[PDB]
Amino acid sequence: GRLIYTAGGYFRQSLSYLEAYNPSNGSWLRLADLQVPRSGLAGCVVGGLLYAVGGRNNSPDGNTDSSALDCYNPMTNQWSPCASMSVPRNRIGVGVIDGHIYAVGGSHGCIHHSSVERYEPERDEWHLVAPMLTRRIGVGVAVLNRLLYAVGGFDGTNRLNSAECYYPERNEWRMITPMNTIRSGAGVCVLHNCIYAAGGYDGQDQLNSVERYDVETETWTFVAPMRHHRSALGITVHQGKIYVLGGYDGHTFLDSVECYDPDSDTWSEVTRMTSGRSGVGVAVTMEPC
Ligand SMILES: Cn1nnc2cc([C@@H](CC(=O)O)c3ccc(Cl)cc3)ccc21
Repeated sequence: GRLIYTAGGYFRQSLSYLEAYNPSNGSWLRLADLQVPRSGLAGCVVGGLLYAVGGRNNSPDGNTDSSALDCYNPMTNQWSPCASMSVPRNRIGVGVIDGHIYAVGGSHGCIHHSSVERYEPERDEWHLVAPMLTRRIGVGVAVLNRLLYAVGGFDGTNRLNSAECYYPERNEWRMITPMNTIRSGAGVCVLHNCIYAAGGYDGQDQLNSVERYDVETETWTFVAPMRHHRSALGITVHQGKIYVLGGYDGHTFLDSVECYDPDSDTWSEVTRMTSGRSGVGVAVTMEPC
């Protein structure tokens, strides 16, 4: 589109912020709040609607996992409720294929989901598809060549370097080559022919390392590390550059936004969020009004 939207997140408690960054002028706009605070959600866009999916409201009144799908229209600057998912999914991953949204894994209390469901905007309806081979929360999800990939995460016991691929016409998951790094709460996105996995948590450390999967070669390769170690980051692609937003470095809920240039293999500090936060949902679409 034209703007990087960041929704929700966590600082001290789950957040309701919706803010949009303009790479062209470096500015931030605060837009309409989410109706319910949530961290550990995912964002995506389909047909110029921004969607906020799953997560959890960590608050002093209690902690509630979210099965919610909420619809944001930039023309109106209004959030509307859309169909809820079959199940709450905190620390969810999301992918869009052919205008359908795939909601992947995430947790509900001590339940770590391997289940996967698909949203159809024309019908405002969720349907379960084949489950992943592994339970994954803090799962990175990306789409390339109309195939969905679930990358790393946490299965309830172990943080994962494993990854798998969903073939829609076969309704089937298959393992792919595992990453060289255990990552839970990495940022996962696609750029050209490669699935990137940036940062994450291995159970001891928040990571600055970045690696990429070439679907043709089936191998993962390290690229330049980010400037900041970060888990529970938001990630998006805007005009052939990767943007990473916030996260947690073991000390600070980061406001730092970094930008990856694949030609020069370099990360650069691009802006700061209006406040530090982790577990945000990020997506790109056109300006509001
Ligand atoms: C203390 N700490 N630092 N980074 C962390 C990441 C997670 C993961 C989940 C896990 O692997 O247990 C995580 C948290 C939030 C999000 Cl949005 C994704 C993944 C949990 C605790 C962490």
